[PDB]
Amino acid sequence: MKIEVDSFSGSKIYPGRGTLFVRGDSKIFRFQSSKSASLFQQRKNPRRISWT
Amino acid sequence: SGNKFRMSLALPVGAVMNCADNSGARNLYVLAVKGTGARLNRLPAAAAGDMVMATVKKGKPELRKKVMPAIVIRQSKPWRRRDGVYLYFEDNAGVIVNPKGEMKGSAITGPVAKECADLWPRIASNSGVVV
Amino acid sequence: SHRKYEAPRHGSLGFLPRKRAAKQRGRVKSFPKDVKSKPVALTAFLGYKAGMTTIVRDLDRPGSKMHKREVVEAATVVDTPPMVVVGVVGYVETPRGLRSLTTVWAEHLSEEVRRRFYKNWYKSKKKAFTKYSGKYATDAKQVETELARIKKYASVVRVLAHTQIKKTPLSQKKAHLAEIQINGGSVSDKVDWAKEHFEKEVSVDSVFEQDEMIDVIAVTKGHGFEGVTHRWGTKKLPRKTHRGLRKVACIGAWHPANVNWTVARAGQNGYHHRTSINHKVYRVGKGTDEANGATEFDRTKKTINPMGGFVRYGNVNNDFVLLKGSIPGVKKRVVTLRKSLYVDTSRRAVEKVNLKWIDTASRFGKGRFQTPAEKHAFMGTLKKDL
RNA sequence: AUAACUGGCUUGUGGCAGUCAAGCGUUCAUAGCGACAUUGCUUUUUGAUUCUUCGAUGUCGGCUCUUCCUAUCAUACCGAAGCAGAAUUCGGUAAGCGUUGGAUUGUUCACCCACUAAUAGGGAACGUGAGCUGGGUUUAGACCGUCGUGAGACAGGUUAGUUUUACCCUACUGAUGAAUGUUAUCGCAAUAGUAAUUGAACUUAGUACGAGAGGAACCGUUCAUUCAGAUAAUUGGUUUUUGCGGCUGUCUGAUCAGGCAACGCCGCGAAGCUACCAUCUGCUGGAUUAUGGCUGAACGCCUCUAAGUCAGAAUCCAUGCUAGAACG
RNA sequence: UAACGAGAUUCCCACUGUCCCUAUCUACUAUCUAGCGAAACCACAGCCAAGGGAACGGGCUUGGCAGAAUCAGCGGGGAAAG
RNA sequence: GGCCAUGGAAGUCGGAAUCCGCUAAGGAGUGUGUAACAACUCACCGGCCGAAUGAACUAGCCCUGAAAAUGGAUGGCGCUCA
RNA sequence: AAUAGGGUGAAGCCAGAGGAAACUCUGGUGGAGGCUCGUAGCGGUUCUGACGUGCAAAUCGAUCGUCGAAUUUGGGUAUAGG
Ligand SMILES: [Mg+2]
Ligand SMILES: [Mg+2]
Ligand SMILES: [Mg+2]
Ligand SMILES: [Mg+2]
Ligand SMILES: [Mg+2]
Ligand SMILES: [Mg+2]
Ligand SMILES: [Mg+2]
Ligand SMILES: [Mg+2]
Ligand SMILES: [Mg+2]
Ligand SMILES: [Mg+2]
Ligand SMILES: [Mg+2]
Ligand SMILES: [Mg+2]
Ligand SMILES: [Mg+2]
Ligand SMILES: [Mg+2]
Ligand SMILES: [Mg+2]
Ligand SMILES: [Mg+2]
Ligand SMILES: [Mg+2]
Ligand SMILES: [Mg+2]
Ligand SMILES: [Mg+2]
Ligand SMILES: [Mg+2]
Ligand SMILES: [Mg+2]
Ligand SMILES: [Mg+2]
Ligand SMILES: [Mg+2]
Ligand SMILES: [Mg+2]
Ligand SMILES: [Mg+2]
Ligand SMILES: [Mg+2]
Ligand SMILES: [Mg+2]
Ligand SMILES: [Mg+2]
Ligand SMILES: [Mg+2]
Ligand SMILES: [Mg+2]
Ligand SMILES: [Mg+2]
Ligand SMILES: [Mg+2]
Ligand SMILES: [Mg+2]
Ligand SMILES: [Mg+2]
Ligand SMILES: [Mg+2]
Ligand SMILES: [Mg+2]
Ligand SMILES: [Mg+2]
Ligand SMILES: [Mg+2]
Ligand SMILES: [Mg+2]
Ligand SMILES: [Mg+2]
Ligand SMILES: [Mg+2]
Ligand SMILES: [Mg+2]
Ligand SMILES: [Mg+2]
Ligand SMILES: [Mg+2]
Ligand SMILES: [Mg+2]
Ligand SMILES: [Mg+2]
Ligand SMILES: [Mg+2]
Ligand SMILES: [Mg+2]
Ligand SMILES: [Mg+2]
Ligand SMILES: [Mg+2]
Ligand SMILES: [Mg+2]
Ligand SMILES: [Mg+2]
Ligand SMILES: [Mg+2]
Ligand SMILES: [Mg+2]
Ligand SMILES: [Mg+2]
Ligand SMILES: [Mg+2]
Ligand SMILES: [Mg+2]
Ligand SMILES: [Mg+2]
Ligand SMILES: [Mg+2]
Ligand SMILES: [Mg+2]
Ligand SMILES: [Mg+2]
Ligand SMILES: [Mg+2]
Ligand SMILES: [Mg+2]
Ligand SMILES: [Mg+2]
Ligand SMILES: [Mg+2]
Ligand SMILES: [Mg+2]
Ligand SMILES: [Mg+2]
Ligand SMILES: [Mg+2]
Ligand SMILES: [Mg+2]
Ligand SMILES: [Mg+2]
Ligand SMILES: [Mg+2]
Ligand SMILES: [Mg+2]
Ligand SMILES: [Mg+2]
Ligand SMILES: [Mg+2]
Ligand SMILES: [Mg+2]
Ligand SMILES: [Mg+2]
Ligand SMILES: [Mg+2]
Ligand SMILES: [Mg+2]
Ligand SMILES: [Mg+2]
Ligand SMILES: [Mg+2]
Ligand SMILES: [Mg+2]
Ligand SMILES: [Mg+2]
Ligand SMILES: [Mg+2]
Ligand SMILES: [Mg+2]
Ligand SMILES: [Mg+2]
Ligand SMILES: [Mg+2]
Ligand SMILES: [Mg+2]
Ligand SMILES: [Mg+2]
Ligand SMILES: [Mg+2]
Ligand SMILES: [Mg+2]
Ligand SMILES: [Mg+2]
Ligand SMILES: [Mg+2]
Ligand SMILES: [Mg+2]
Ligand SMILES: [Mg+2]
Ligand SMILES: [Mg+2]
Ligand SMILES: [Mg+2]
Ligand SMILES: [Mg+2]
Ligand SMILES: [Mg+2]
Repeated sequence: MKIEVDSFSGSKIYPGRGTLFVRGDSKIFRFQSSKSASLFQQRKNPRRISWT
Repeated sequence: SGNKFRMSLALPVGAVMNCADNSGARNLYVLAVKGTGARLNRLPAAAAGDMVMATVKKGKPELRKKVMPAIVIRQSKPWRRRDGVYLYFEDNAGVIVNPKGEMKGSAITGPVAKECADLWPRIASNSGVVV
Repeated sequence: SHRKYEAPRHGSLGFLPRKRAAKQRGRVKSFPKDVKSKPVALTAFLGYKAGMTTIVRDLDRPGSKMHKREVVEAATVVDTPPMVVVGVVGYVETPRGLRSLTTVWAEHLSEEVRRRFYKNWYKSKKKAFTKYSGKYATDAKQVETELARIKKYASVVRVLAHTQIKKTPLSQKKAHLAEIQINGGSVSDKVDWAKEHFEKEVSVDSVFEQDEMIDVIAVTKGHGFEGVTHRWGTKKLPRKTHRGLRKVACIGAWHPANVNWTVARAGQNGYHHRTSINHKVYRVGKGTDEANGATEFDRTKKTINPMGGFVRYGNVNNDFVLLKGSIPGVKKRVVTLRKSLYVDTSRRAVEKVNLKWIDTASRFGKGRFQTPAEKHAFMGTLKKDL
């Protein structure tokens, strides 16, 4: 197995937890929860989110 | 030639997906799904790797106004894999094929679901990124 | 006229009436058929549904596309402290069915099982089983006589056992008392086994092994009164329907001039007695093991409990059973685990399970840590830590 | 005392099925058909009649939902062929189990597109309006065409046109409950119900079969359709957790902290609930039908049958599952 | 026939729980209580199957059966009411 | 190995024929078998046992013919030298 | 006696440009209209929504037509059953 890391908050993604997103440019994104996913969908900046 | 697990259906009858091959079509309009049994009021629906009967709504004129087979290669509705991963793509796309599963085009733009590539060797040959 | 189009019926007629269970404790309707050649062993155990978790396991299923590849599977935790044997009942074959002949009890019963026989324990003189305890007066020949009667006349022998509910986090003090049929050996062997186990604890590891297929007896989740749309899965009427749409439009033809028993009607949903079969045993954990959640690949010293405890249950500090998938009942429900009634040789039943990893993140939210040590290592020092 | 629904008699008509066998079928009546005749069945057609209802039984169709029939479209087991294989056709036991998504049309009917194992036909007051809907028909407004001197007519076209009441009895679905000395625990099981369904891929195997072209099946293995029963790990959805944050207007002199905007709006949002939008689970023995047989007379032979007897279907009865007789 | 039209009709883009296929939430009911307290309707009444019968019975005939008192829903029947 | 058809057909693919001779026995052949014969099998006559046998028709009961929708009616139970 | 707030921008008028003339063009100004969006008002399209023993013998909610004139309206007054 392999623990994955959130492409937004950096949270640890354990097997099954969270969602996975494939963008058009084939780049893969991993979100541990809907909140990190939702912020990415709203096109925020993780550099500016105070807890990421 | 394959036995893929059940996936959450993404493309009911009436859905219009993108056409991801260089056959000259830009749309693929779903009018039926291969292997759909009988259930009152239930719409046939397709997942990635499903053969579909489709028409070309937008594309070259000689591809338009005809029923032709197509295979869904990516879907934006999230579905769960046996490894527990919920994944989804940015869009729903398909490619025109034969009844044998041989593409009308020769190249594919964008990613392809591993469910589709594992099930259709002719699309795997012509496919680029496989997720 | 006929229906315009055909469709299968909504719901099963084999689970009627859709009424509340008569008791909250699920009862074993049928026990495994007795084989004399087997050793004397129990056929059931009582536990409490703690909660659900997630595991990772390598699949051994040749011909599958996931063979030798990791799969993520839902699992259920059943808190199962050892049960205490307190009694034995004999049944006789009669032309009218099995009939209980005699019940012999142990000399000493614990307080948690003696509370079973009271509705208002705190206001009582607690007189239960005192004269029976006196039946053991200095020779206990009445007990031996009843046991000899059971040995002589009984064809079915069942033990009476109760849970040790003081070992669970439940605030309920009444134990759950049940009959568990004894299989294997002669009737004399069964009676001797039952007597020698009076007031003794029997663990799950003496009844169930890992990778076994077992059945679950339980009373399902109550939902109260429910309409036809969710009780029976009928089609919702159009949005513009007068007086509402969560109905069955036609509840019968003109003739028969009655409503048929096969028509879906609104009523009470859930809290039904269910027997669910073919649940694989992924783990028989031990309460004394400090590495319940550890596997052969994840050596993290870790209990089976998620972070913050099982939601609305607490911690599983006892022996437990980790079953594949979902089982009937709610959290804190008493669950009856029964052995399988047949021999399954399918690849699913005989597969040997070796777990890779067991999820112990919090079930109370989007937990992202398996251990407080992992949490403090990820986040570092906080203000409250000084 | 009499028409326009249903219902009743009849069955001309409609539909379906037999017999006799001149012919068809390269030969060859009956593999598959079958004229001239003739015997029937059915009441999903239309007639015939006017028995019931005119102090009113709400008259089309669709949606929803249950049940029933078999004259079986598919699925099980078999017999026959002008059955080499594959395919196909006829038949037996069979209604256990399913029989779809759409364009046009108010349609029933129809026709096209497409999937599918199949997209069989019907009944239940032409099931089903105090279940809905109201597109059609069939009040009153209005237009057109034809007819009429006209008022007006049309079984012609068109457009707009109120779909009421259940709290009673029963029935259904669930829920309490007196008395069978009291109270408590664990049970037994009469009776009633019952559940699974279908497809695909790999192997067998490019094998049997076939000149070739083509081309199976059993054991086994992995998935999928339809259905069923749970469950909430995970993911998604939901937010009066008005939990946290943000925003506008105004009010409390400002700040802090707040009030109101008929939950003010926005982002996240646990818990709870929940989704083939999520996961899990859906048992194994016997007796039989058709059918193929053994021995074996009748009838010195023959003969599955007469006595006796073997195997055997998606059938049946059990196992298993639900309720537990509130007078077991 | 430009323009106009809460007029009738067909198609396209956008948008949508109309639908696949449903799920969740809020207030007010419904529900229980104190008080208050009508009406429609009513030959007698109210469990089924077949028969015959004014040819579609709750009652008749022949069978199935049948155990006090009851609560919330429901819309098959009372060829329910109006 | 009858004639003619036939690549071949000799009884057993197909057409005129359907005879004769020996026989008590035998068809220009009732089938299986051959590319074709051959082969065996039958038609009929023998040996054997030895007392009955075959065909057509008539009408009694029973069966097939004989398919519909809630579960159900020789009135019900039930009845088989009734 | 009554009729928020906007949009559009008719004649008439001022200035400039082009042209031989006949005239044309541009920027302003002005504030027309049974014009237009839309309150009050007047009306009553759709949900064939609620209700349908109602709050009501015609109401309630949203949506909607029109809204400076063939406008709305009080009071007085006239016309009376073939
Ligand atoms: Mg439909
Ligand atoms: Mg429909
Ligand atoms: Mg059915
Ligand atoms: Mg697979
Ligand atoms: Mg007590
Ligand atoms: Mg003693
Ligand atoms: Mg215990
Ligand atoms: Mg469900
Ligand atoms: Mg309505
Ligand atoms: Mg949770
Ligand atoms: Mg955590
Ligand atoms: Mg007729
Ligand atoms: Mg006829
Ligand atoms: Mg008729
Ligand atoms: Mg009449
Ligand atoms: Mg009338
Ligand atoms: Mg009347
Ligand atoms: Mg009438
Ligand atoms: Mg009526
Ligand atoms: Mg009508
Ligand atoms: Mg039949
Ligand atoms: Mg059925
Ligand atoms: Mg279909
Ligand atoms: Mg249509
Ligand atoms: Mg249509
Ligand atoms: Mg027609
Ligand atoms: Mg009627
Ligand atoms: Mg009729
Ligand atoms: Mg009708
Ligand atoms: Mg009828
Ligand atoms: Mg009705
Ligand atoms: Mg009505
Ligand atoms: Mg109707
Ligand atoms: Mg109408
Ligand atoms: Mg109408
Ligand atoms: Mg018409
Ligand atoms: Mg009119
Ligand atoms: Mg005229
Ligand atoms: Mg007309
Ligand atoms: Mg005409
Ligand atoms: Mg109108
Ligand atoms: Mg009324
Ligand atoms: Mg009592
Ligand atoms: Mg039973
Ligand atoms: Mg089915
Ligand atoms: Mg070859
Ligand atoms: Mg094998
Ligand atoms: Mg299928
Ligand atoms: Mg289900
Ligand atoms: Mg299901
Ligand atoms: Mg969520
Ligand atoms: Mg949630
Ligand atoms: Mg202050
Ligand atoms: Mg204020
Ligand atoms: Mg299964
Ligand atoms: Mg016999
Ligand atoms: Mg009884
Ligand atoms: Mg009784
Ligand atoms: Mg009884
Ligand atoms: Mg009873
Ligand atoms: Mg009882
Ligand atoms: Mg218009
Ligand atoms: Mg208009
Ligand atoms: Mg038109
Ligand atoms: Mg037109
Ligand atoms: Mg009420
Ligand atoms: Mg009161
Ligand atoms: Mg009354
Ligand atoms: Mg009855
Ligand atoms: Mg009548
Ligand atoms: Mg009756
Ligand atoms: Mg009757
Ligand atoms: Mg009556
Ligand atoms: Mg009488
Ligand atoms: Mg009587
Ligand atoms: Mg009724
Ligand atoms: Mg009434
Ligand atoms: Mg009436
Ligand atoms: Mg016979
Ligand atoms: Mg007969
Ligand atoms: Mg006699
Ligand atoms: Mg104005
Ligand atoms: Mg305009
Ligand atoms: Mg004003
Ligand atoms: Mg107004
Ligand atoms: Mg209305
Ligand atoms: Mg509304
Ligand atoms: Mg009302
Ligand atoms: Mg609204
Ligand atoms: Mg206007
Ligand atoms: Mg105006
Ligand atoms: Mg004016
Ligand atoms: Mg005036
Ligand atoms: Mg005024
Ligand atoms: Mg007059
Ligand atoms: Mg007068
Ligand atoms: Mg007068
Ligand atoms: Mg007059």
